[PDB]
Amino acid sequence: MFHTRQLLVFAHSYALVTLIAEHLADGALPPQLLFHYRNLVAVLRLVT
Amino acid sequence: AVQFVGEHVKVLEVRAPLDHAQRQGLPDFISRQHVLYNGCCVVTAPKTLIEYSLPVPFHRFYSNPTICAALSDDIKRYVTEFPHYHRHDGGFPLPTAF
Amino acid sequence: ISEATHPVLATMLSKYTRMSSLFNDKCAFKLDLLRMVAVSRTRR
Amino acid sequence: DYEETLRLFKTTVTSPNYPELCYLVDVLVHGNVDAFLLIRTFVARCIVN
Repeated sequence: MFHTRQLLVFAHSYALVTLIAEHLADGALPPQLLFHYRNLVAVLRLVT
Repeated sequence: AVQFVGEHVKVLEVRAPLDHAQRQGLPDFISRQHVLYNGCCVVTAPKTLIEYSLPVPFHRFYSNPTICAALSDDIKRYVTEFPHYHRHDGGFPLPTAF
Repeated sequence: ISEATHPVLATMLSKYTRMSSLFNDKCAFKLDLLRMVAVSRTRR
Repeated sequence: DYEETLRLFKTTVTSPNYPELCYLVDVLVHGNVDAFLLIRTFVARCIVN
């Protein structure tokens, strides 16, 4: 969904944003989407 | 290129006096710096080198807990226990020997 | 990995069985084997 | 022509996809000069790649 579109799956429920940012730290992914999800939860921990 | 490898990771303490023009204020004070002899400035968490990784957040410029937690589980439970150290500006604790 | 399959291993194992001390750090001796293999195969 | 230089420097130090070889070869050369002369042809392809 990053190839054919510029959208973001699981960008609509908090409980999977945290699981994407936490349980995908092993790898198996380009680091850019992990950077995006880490920045979104950093915006959350900034607005708190 | 294995013939010119380094020995091991070594953190040091540069105990330093000052010049005679500036030690007029408390001349019996000595400053002690802290350096790394082996290693380099690291920015990205190595996903493949996690087992050999000994993270050393020894300096305030290089103690970012956002990536230093993913290198040792003690630091990871340290940062998910304590919420006030997410901000990388300061307040994340330094090792008390340094 | 045997002595009959490599000339450099059979060459340096006389050196390794010559010295009797410090056998507990096997990785140090294996790293020295790696670095003598690396210096043995240079091009200049 | 220095703004492109700092632009590339910032985008490569803030990059999430930095190659993780660089720490091992940095501690492998250990700041020695004659160790780099053998990596004089190893770096010349990896930089362009």
